Amino acid sequence: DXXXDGDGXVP
Amino acid sequence: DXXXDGDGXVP
Ligand SMILES: [Ca+2]
Ligand SMILES: [Ca+2]
Ligand SMILES: [Ca+2]
Ligand SMILES: [Cl-]
Ligand SMILES: [Cl-]
Ligand SMILES: [Cl-]
Repeated sequence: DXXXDGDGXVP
Repeated sequence: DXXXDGDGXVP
């Protein structure tokens, strides 16, 4: 995952 | 997104 927001959301 | 499977999941 990317974004530091977990799966999906921000890449 | 990527993967044709919805937000997140498969890239
Ligand atoms: Ca994310
Ligand atoms: Ca997405
Ligand atoms: Ca996906
Ligand atoms: Cl992500
Ligand atoms: Cl993502
Ligand atoms: Cl996709």
